[PDB]
Order: sequence, then structure tokens, then C-alpha cells
Amino acid sequence: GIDHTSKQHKRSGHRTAPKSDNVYLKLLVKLYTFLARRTDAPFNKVVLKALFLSKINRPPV
Amino acid sequence: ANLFPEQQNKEIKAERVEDQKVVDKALIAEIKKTPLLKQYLSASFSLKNGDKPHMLKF
Amino acid sequence: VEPVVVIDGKGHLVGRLASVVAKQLLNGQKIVVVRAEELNISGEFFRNKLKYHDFLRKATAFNKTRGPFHFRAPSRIFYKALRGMVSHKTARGKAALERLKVFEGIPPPYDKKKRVVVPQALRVLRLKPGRKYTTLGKLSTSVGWKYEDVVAKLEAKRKVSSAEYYAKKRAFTKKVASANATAAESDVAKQLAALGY
Amino acid sequence: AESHRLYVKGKHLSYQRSKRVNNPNVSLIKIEGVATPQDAQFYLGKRIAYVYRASKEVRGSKIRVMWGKVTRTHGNSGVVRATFRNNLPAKTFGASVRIFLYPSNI
Amino acid sequence: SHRKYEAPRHGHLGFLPRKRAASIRARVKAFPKDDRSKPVALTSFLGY
Amino acid sequence: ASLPHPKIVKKHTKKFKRHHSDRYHRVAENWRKQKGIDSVVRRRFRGNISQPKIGYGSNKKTKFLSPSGHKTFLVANVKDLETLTMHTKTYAAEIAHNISAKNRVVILARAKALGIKVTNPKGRLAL
Amino acid sequence: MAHFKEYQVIGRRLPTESVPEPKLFRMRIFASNEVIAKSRYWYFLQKLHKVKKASGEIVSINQINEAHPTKVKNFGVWVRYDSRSGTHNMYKEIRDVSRVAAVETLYQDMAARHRARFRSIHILKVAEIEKTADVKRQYVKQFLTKDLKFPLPHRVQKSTKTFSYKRPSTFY
Amino acid sequence: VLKKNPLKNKQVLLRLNPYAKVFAAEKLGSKKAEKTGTKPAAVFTETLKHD
Amino acid sequence: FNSSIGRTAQGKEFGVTKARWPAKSVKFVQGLLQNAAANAEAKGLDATKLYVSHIQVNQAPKQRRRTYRAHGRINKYESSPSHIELVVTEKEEAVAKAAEKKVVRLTSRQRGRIAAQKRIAA
RNA sequence: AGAACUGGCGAUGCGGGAUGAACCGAACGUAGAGUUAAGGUGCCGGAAUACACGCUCAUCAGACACCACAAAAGGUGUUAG
RNA sequence: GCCCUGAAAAUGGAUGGCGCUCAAGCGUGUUACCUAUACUCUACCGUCAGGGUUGAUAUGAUGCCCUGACGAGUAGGCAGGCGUGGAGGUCAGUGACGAAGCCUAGACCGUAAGGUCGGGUCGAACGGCCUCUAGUGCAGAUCUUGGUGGUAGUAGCAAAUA
RNA sequence: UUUGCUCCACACAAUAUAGAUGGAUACGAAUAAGGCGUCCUUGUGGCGUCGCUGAACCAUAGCAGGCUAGCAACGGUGCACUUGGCGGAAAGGCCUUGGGUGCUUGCUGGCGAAUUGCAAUGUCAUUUUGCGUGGGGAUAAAUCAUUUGUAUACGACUUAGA
Repeated sequence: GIDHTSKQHKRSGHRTAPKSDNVYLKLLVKLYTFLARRTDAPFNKVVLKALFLSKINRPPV
Repeated sequence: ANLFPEQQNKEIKAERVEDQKVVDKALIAEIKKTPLLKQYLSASFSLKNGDKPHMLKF
Repeated sequence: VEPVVVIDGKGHLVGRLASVVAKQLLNGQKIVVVRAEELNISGEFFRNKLKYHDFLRKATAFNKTRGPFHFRAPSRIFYKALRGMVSHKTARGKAALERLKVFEGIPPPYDKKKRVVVPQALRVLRLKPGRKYTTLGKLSTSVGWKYEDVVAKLEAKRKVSSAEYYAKKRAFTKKVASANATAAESDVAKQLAALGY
Repeated sequence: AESHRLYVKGKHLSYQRSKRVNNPNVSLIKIEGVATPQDAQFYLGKRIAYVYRASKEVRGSKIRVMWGKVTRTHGNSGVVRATFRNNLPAKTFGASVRIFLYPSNI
Repeated sequence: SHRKYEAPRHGHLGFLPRKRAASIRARVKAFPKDDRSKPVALTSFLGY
Repeated sequence: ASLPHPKIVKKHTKKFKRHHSDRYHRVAENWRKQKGIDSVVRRRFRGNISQPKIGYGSNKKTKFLSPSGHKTFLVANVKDLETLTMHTKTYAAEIAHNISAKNRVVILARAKALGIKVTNPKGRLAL
Repeated sequence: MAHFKEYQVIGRRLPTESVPEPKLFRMRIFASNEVIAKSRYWYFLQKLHKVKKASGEIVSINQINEAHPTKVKNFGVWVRYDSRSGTHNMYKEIRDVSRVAAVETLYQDMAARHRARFRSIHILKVAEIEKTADVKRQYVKQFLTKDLKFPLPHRVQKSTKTFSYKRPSTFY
Repeated sequence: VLKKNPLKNKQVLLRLNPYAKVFAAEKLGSKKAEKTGTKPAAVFTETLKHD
Repeated sequence: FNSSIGRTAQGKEFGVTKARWPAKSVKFVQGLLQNAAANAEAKGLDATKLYVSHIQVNQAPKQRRRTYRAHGRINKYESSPSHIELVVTEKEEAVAKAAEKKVVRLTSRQRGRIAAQKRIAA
């Protein structure tokens, strides 16, 4: 018996990978998961997280 | 497992037997010092109707 | 510690007894109650009579037959007051009740053999010296039992046949007691004396 | 000479239970003579064995066995909880069982 | 709702059940109280 | 030849039959959760068929492992069989039910000279 | 309750700017431990002066052992018990071996003869009545005669076993 | 992988608070006290023994 | 199949109370037996040791027919037929034994006792 | 019948309240060992026919919350005051 | 205070029952003892979360691994899976030396939907994986159609003289 | 019906166990009273003693108990006979006389035991029955059908029939 303060098993809410099956785009990701986990640079973390965004979050710059 | 049960054809080692007496005699000479100890030993054990091993003493 | 615990009934108090006798059955111990008409009950006579009369009017409406049978025989009374104290509807309960045997007086088998007593149930080890108790045989007779006399007659016979046995045993105990008196003071008797005997 | 009991007469009472839920995983035995939790302690561990007779003969006997072991005191009247390789039958509530004196501490 | 007009029940209950008696010879449930003082006389008989 | 497998436990062995799969012959023994509003089995009462919870999942270490610490793999023909030329200790070749009495014997012959454990080495072995 | 302990707890409100060193109040409380003692302290205190745990403090809380823990004495008592009806004052006498046990016998006598829980019971005047004749109740005036003596009819030897073979005597 | 607590494992009990090596030999937790037995005021006793 | 059927004394030798005398049921059975006894002869068997071993009669396709019940409703009038079949067997004697020898698997301390026992006696 | 706050029930099993949607305890993956809650420990039934102070006799005893209702008024019954 | 009285209702009847009277009652204090899916430790599952980790002449970085927490749930939402008909691809898949189907208190896998095997029966097609697709999964619907019971060898086959 | 049926002593197979594993070891009555011994002037007596549990008494040492030699006592004692008696509350048991026969751990000897290998109930009770031994004993009925009417729905009941 535990009085949960928070809603149990929150699925985080953020993306863990691109919902696409774009083989090449999935390569960049495997390339960046690495960079964002070894280089330590804040840059890769943002770029990596940025590949998982849908076409409505990757506006045409 | 092919004879089962066709007696012994394997009993004892004459050695083990002699080694008994080699010691038996030694203790036997020790038992005839304490009265009834030979009888107490040639006697088996058993619990009686109204024998309590916890409130007992050995 | 014996295969059958023949239990004397005189003095005992129904409930109290009924309970221990009931636990001894549901433990495997076989039991046989004797002199169930010398069995006592708490409260005065008139109360235990009304209580039987308030149970005597409890029968099935549409058929007084399939109704709660009201046994008047002291053995069956004490028994009905022991049934409710066992899960008699299950096989285990049906089984424990086949280890029990409640007799009026003391029949032929359970008379040549020693009967014991249960202190935790006995009247003169409970009832505060002064409170009015009740004898079963007395009540039963006043509610349908028709063999009050027959027993008083038989036990009277057995009590004299038994009193004669004990008189022989009275002198036979004193007999061996007198041989044990002179056997003492001897070198083998004083050997055990120090060995706690 | 006439007696050869190297164990004690225990009676399998009922399984550990409540008012309406018995847990067969544990039994309750009323050992002969024992009546206190202090003097009950001397029976703990003592491998228990319920001996019964079967009709069909197995490896060589018509009398199979159920092994157990006292696990702890229980209550205030010298009763003890026992467990077996295979829990007891239930058809054995009021069945004389055997409490050996091993593993012996004395 | 009550009976409306209380009336004696039909039949005697202590005469039940109204089943066909076991044997044609009515058993004699009880015999006269024994009188140990009189001659050893008989108590019943079998007529037709 | 089976790799050292931990003691295979099951937690629950008794199959999970639909509720009342006994009462009516129409209600197949195939499991089905009772959607009922009054369903005692769904409300989970004291003494009704234990429903299949996920907690009955088996140790990932021993999941799919048959009694002989071998995961069973269906085998069609010999070509298909040689997939276990390098896993004679982890898998067991299970000859399919549509394999002829003549072909089965060829597969077994190959599986014996390869050291594979065929689970059904008795399929259509009419003397 | 358990085996009481006549605790000694003194309190004294709290050192305020205007009234430093306030007149200490000593209460001769009864309980089975210390916290029950303190609670019971304010409890009675706040029933006399405008003082409660929030405004005061517990000076010292020493236990009080009996003077002659083996000297059988007579006791006088005055109790302010609130019965279901209302509340009454009374004087019972319990001749025992200590204040602590005589008050323990009292409380259970308060539960037996007048069904009053420790909570509806206030213990007033409680001291050892010196000479006899000062004993206002006959039930105590009883055991106070020239070299008394009495038997114990019908001894009830409690059995260890379930069965006996010797049907029970009650001689003493 | 296992929370082997101290209190009933002298080996871990020393893997933390190495002072349990010295505490051992020194005894400490049982070391006697000084009998600086003074005296309580006469007032204390007459107020503690009041009516 | 006896619910509401009448009672009769002739049903005592069997232990029941209900027993009817199905004249038709019998004529078709003793009539078919006639055929069984005859097959046994042309097969060359003992007309004496012969006894019925297996006789099984089961439902047949019900002959359909109708009946008119009040308010012009048509309730069926099925004719439940049979499919009798039996087997008259020659009665053989000696049930025989032909028991299994039973391979004994006794432990070493289970043999030991047998060895120590047949060591004091025979 | 209708509102307030909170908790529940609904939707929620489980141990106790014999029994019961709502009360006591307590919230559920599957197991094992320990310890308890609630409630209980004469027997049914696991657990003391344990300890201690007392009170009680009812020819209509009494028996533990929600809960299975009882009063105003009486008693030289008895106990204490 | 306890107790008595005040205390009357309909089937027999309920401190749960038996039974209990220095109680097994009423009041109280003391212990020990008992056992829930709760609490404690541990194992396993799953979910979630936090991380670790391309690594070389190997095979899945939607991988492996470490770490902590948590698990009730109708209406309901979503996710991951199982199954059925048919479609593209694939296993140069299975098969008259027996496919499919059906039977099997015979075996194995999976929590499960289900899958798998042996035996029986049988006679002409069929399955796994990757995708596509839908008239795709039944215990109800006084459901439809058909079929079969208990009822039951029962009601009853009794007007019109035979 | 070919010798079927039954009782005893066994012999071996089947059979199960609500559960042997030293001994259920007999006054009565009372309990604010009793038991026991004993004494006389026999009582509701005197005197002594006892209890506070059976934690007693009995049994009990021997290959689950073997083979021999005695010593001392003539006791104890098991089985099977035998004499007389008692018990009908379910007597089916208790008591007794005398032979017999085996043992006797009351005392002293001498041999044996192992390898069941460091435990595995480690198998020794009594229940029922069957099939084969040979040893005694005994040679029926019921039901249907017929019949009757004191009976009756049917069964049942009541009669009758070599």
C-alpha cells in the first residue's frame, strides 16, 4: 500500500526516437545517439532530440 | 542388478575384523571397571509410555 | 496416552466436559463417557428444565418429524450438547463422532476397566461453593426419559459387585504393601533409595 | 526389548489457518507431553515423518512415508508448525505422526 | 387473515399416521401393571 | 546436451480455462476475461478461477525452454534442419506433423550424425 | 493500569518578561509511565490555573518509590469520579503494601463496584491512615483484630494435564 | 547486489566506521563511570516526599 | 426408462418395482436372436456354450408423423425406431492369470535388511 | 426528501463485523519467510479453560461499535457510596 | 453499579451455533498467542524511469546490460500480441510413402489469446515468415436457420348404446 | 446345480485402515471432606498416617531380542490344557485349582552380530475377502405363476395348493 503522490508509470511524454522508418534518417540517429553520449557537447543532445520531431516540428526553414 | 538378490560373495575384510579386537580388548578392559556398564552397553535404547525427551536428561 | 479414555460422568459440568471431550475427538483420541445421568449442569433444576422446554417447542412446522429431534436420554442430551461443538456435517466431524460413545450408567465393557476424570470440567472444581447446580438424570426424567429407575437399580448392583472387588484389593494392596515394608531397609532397596526410588 | 520407539507420538491437528482459510503449506502438531513454548523449542528441526499404509507396493514396501520437520513453536500449549516435502493429506487430522530426535543438539 | 369462524379441527392428530397397520394382529403396546401377590394368571387372549 | 539452465519454475501450471467452460459445452475451455458487471471471477472473489495476470510470466532465463533445457524449433526438410548445425546444445529439432513417414527417417538420420535432439523421434515409425 | 508509578512532576508556566521565576506547582501524579504522567499533569493543572502545555513547561519529573515497600498499611482515599449520572465524591479504604498498588486495587474496584474507567476517575486525598479506629469502613476494620487467622476451604488445585485418575480432594 | 548489513557482520561493520576496531579492544560500550557521588538538597527530598 | 410406469410383482426377481411386458420389443429381439442363433450354426459353434456378450440398441431416424392439438396447432407424432445389434459368444472357461514378473527396484539398505534377515534364518 | 466538508461505494478484491456495496482494518503482479492490523484466543476455529481485582443468580441472566431498538417509573435482591 | 420488575404477536429459532453461572457473563488492568492480497527481506514477471554499451577477422544498438521504483480498477483511451478468409513476395516450404478437417482424463511452449507434437480417423489439397486486404474471432440478442434433449414411454388414444 | 454350504486349525494370495508401535492401570461416596493403616467398648468411634497430581504404579537390559554353561531360588511367568466359580446393562469378560510346556535380566561365564557402508517407517499391528489343505458339522426356503378376500389403484397385505 503506497499513497502515490504522482500518476504511476508516466510514459515520460518526450520522444525516444523518430516515429519514421526512414532507414537513412535512422542511421543519423544511431550516429547522434553516440555523439550525444560520448562527446558530452550540449549541441548533439539538442540535434539528436531534434531528429525525433514530426514534420510539424521540423518547419521548412 | 543382474544377480539381485544372490546373497553376498562379498562379506568382510579379515583386516577390519582383527582391527576390532585390537581395540575391543583395549575398551573391554576399561568397561569391567565401572559396574553394570557392560550390561548398560549390551542394552539397546527405547522411550517409555511417559518419557519426555525435552524434560529428559542424558 | 491410552487408546480409550473412559470418562466418569458424575460431578462433571455438561458444557465444560462436552468441550474437552470434543477437542480429544478432533485430535484422534477415542473416548467413552459413562454415568451420563450423574452428569451435572450449571444453574438450578427449574432453569435447565425451561431451557429444555424452550428447545422442546423447536420442531419443523409442516412436519414435526424431519424436525430438530429432542433426545431425553442423558447420554443423547450431553451428546446433542457436543454435536453443536463439532463440524458433524463434514466427513471429519462425522468421523470424530464415531470415536465417541456416551453411556448411561456403566455398561459391561467399561466397568472392568478404569474410568478417569477431567478436572477442568468437574463441578466441585468450578461452581463457587454455594451456587445451585443440576443433576441430569433428575431433569431428563422430568422431560421424557423413562429409564431413571432401571439404572439406579443396575448401578446399585454393580456398585456392590465393585465394592466387593475393591475390598479384596484393599487387603491385597496392604498385602504387598506389608511385603514392601520389610523389603525396604535392605541393601538393594537403599541402593534405589538414593537413586530417587 | 518390547519397546523400540526412538521418536515421539505427535498428532497432526489442522493446517495453519484462520477462521475460514487454511494454508496447507504448514501443519500444526500436538506433541505427546509437550505443553509449553519454552520446552517446545527442544523439538525444532527434529525431522518429522507421517507413516501410512498403501495398497499398491512401490520400490519394495506397502508402507510409504511423508517427511517433514518442526519449524517453530505455536501458541501457548506446546503445539509446533511443521512443513513437509509435500504438504499433508487433510484426511490425516487426528493421525498419530512420528517426531524423531534428529538433527540432535544433545 | 384469521380463520373467520373458529371450528374444531377434523380428525384426531394423535391417531397418525393413518397408514395401513404393519400386521393383521394388532400388537398389544402395553399389558396390565404386574401384581406380584396374585396367582400366576394370563392377561390377554386371541379372539375372532 | 543442454547448457546449464537454472531450475525451470512455472509459478502456475494448471491451464486457464474460461469461466463456466465446464457448465456449458458451448463455452469453449479457451480463456476469455469475463467483461461482466456482476462477474465474480472478474471482481476476483475468494475461490474462483485465478485469471491470467502478467505476473505469471516466466523467468526470461527459462522462457520457451522445454523440460530438457532446449527451445523447440519446427523443422521442415534437411536444408531447414542444418540451421541447428551450430546450436545442438540450445535447440531441439521438432519434425512438423505434415512430414511423410519416409522423409522423417532421412531427417532423423541427418539429425543423429549432427548431434541434434529431435523431440519427436517416433513420428510414423511404423515397423 | 500495568503497575503504576506515583510520579512527581512539577511545572511552572513559562519565564515571561514581567513574571520570571513563576510559582512552581507540584503534582503527585499516578500512571504506568512518564508521558502518561506529564499529560495527566497539565490535564489536572489546566483544571486549576489558566495554564496548559502551550503556556507552560515540565520543571522536573522524578519517580516516587514507596517508603517501606514491605510494610503492610491501611489507606484512606477520596475520589472525584464522574458516574454516567453526573459526578460524586467518595472515600474508600484499601489496606495493602504500598500507595501505588492500593491505588491499582482502587481503580479496579472503581471498575468493578461503580463501572468507572481510569478516565472518569480523579484521585483526591490519598494518605496512609495512622492508627486504627480511624478506619471509617468495616470491610477493612475486619482484618484489624488480636492475632487473626483463617483457613482456605476447598483448595482448587489447578491441573496441568487434561485427565486425572485420582478424583480431586479439596482439603487444605 | 546484496545489502549485507553491519550489526550482525563484523566484516562489513568495519568496511564503514573503522572505529569499530578500536571500540572493540577499548571495550568503551561497557566502560565504567566515575563514582562522583554527590548529595541531593534537603529541600528536594521534603518536596519529593510531600503529601 | 421408467417414470410413472406401473408397479408389478414380476419385477421382484430383478430387485425393482417397475416392469412392463413390451410384447413388440421382445418379438423384434427374440426374432433377431433367431437370426443370431442361425448365424452361429452356419459358423459351426456350440448351441449350448452360446450366450449374449454384447447387445446394444440405439436410436434410429425418428419416423415423422403429425397430430392436431386444439386451436389448430400441429404437434409432431415421432415414431422412435431402433437399431438393435447383438453378439452371441461361445462361453470359454479358465479366466487364466498370465501375471507380470515385476522388476524389483529395492535400495541398498532395502536389500541389506533382506540379506541380514535371510542371514539369521533361511 | 434536501444541502455542507471529508471519506468512501459505485469501479475494489482482501482479513474482521456469523451474515451484508457503504463500518473496522486494508487496498490486489507471481511466489517464500517474518511481523502485524482489524478481530479475537471454552469447542465449532488458528490462539491462554492465562494472570489479577471485583461485581452478578434472573421460576423472563448477560454477552462488545455501525448492528439488528427499549423507556418514564419502581425493588428491606445485593454491592459500594 | 449488577440484578429484578416495567418487557404483548403471530411457521420453530437464534450472544452465529453448541454451551457457559469465583463464566466461556459484566467492569478493569496485565501478559503471552493467533493471522490479510497490508508491512519487512528475497527471488521471478511486467511497466516506468535513470543510465551503460560498435566493441574487433560475426549473427540482431527496433540489440545486450546495469540501476531504482511501482503494479486494484467498471465506463473509457491507447499500446503490444494471438487467431480467420483472401492478395503481392518468399521458404527451388509440406503432400496420395496421406494435405485439409475431425477425435484424443496422451506430450511440450506461451501469463494469455493461442502455437507445437504423438496416436486415431481421412482422402486432396496446405503451411511458416515479410507485407497487403477484410463480409476477420459469439454465450447471450423472447436473435436466424437447422438440429437434439429433459419433459416422457408421461398427458393421454374415454361422446355418437356393442 | 456334479461336492454346493458352513465351523476350526493353516496355507498363500488379495484387501484396506479417521491411523497399535510397552500397559485403558475397575470401589464407593464426599468435597465447609476424604483415602489408608490400625485399636477397642464396631461408632456419624479413637489413634496414626497421607494428599499439594499420573512428574505415579506396573512394564522395561538379551540378533524386534539369537546359541550355549551354569549359580542361587521354587518365585515370577508366556502359550496351550484343566478344575471349579462368577458375570446377561451390549453378559462374550473376570476369577480359580492342578498338571504341562518355553522362558526367566535375581547372580556369574563363554560365543554371535560388521559391508543396511554417515539417515532414509526401513516394513514386526489388525480388518475383510478369495483361492487352494484336510479336519468336523448340516441336508432350506423365498419369489413368481395359480388361489382367496379379513386386502387392494398398482405394488403391498391376507389365505389356499405335492
